[PDB]
Amino acid sequence: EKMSTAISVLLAQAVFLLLTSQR
Amino acid sequence: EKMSTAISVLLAQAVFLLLTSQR
Amino acid sequence: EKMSTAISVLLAQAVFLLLTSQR
Amino acid sequence: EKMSTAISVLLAQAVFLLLTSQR
Amino acid sequence: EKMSTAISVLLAQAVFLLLTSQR
Repeated sequence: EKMSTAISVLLAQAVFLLLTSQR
Repeated sequence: EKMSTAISVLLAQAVFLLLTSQR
Repeated sequence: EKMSTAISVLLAQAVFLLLTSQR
Repeated sequence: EKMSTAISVLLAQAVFLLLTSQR
Repeated sequence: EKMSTAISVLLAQAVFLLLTSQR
């Protein structure tokens, strides 16, 4: 579950930069 | 699972402020 | 897992209204 | 877990049509 | 869980191309 929460976190920042460009 | 649902919740609000700027 | 799928569902509609405003 | 991955898939397409309108 | 993280990854890229068009 450790590497599983680390992989989901990566995609998390991927969505962050998303709102950054659209915002 | 407690801290796991608390970490996902944080990102949840992160997406909320997202629709706020785009909306 | 029941309340866990009910909490994720709530955020689900939260994203729905999101595409509604942006769409 | 079967119906759990089928419920998440539904929301998946819900987000797809989202990028479709915004794109 | 292996095929489960591979199915979620697919949708991941699905959201990526999303910010690409909107950005």
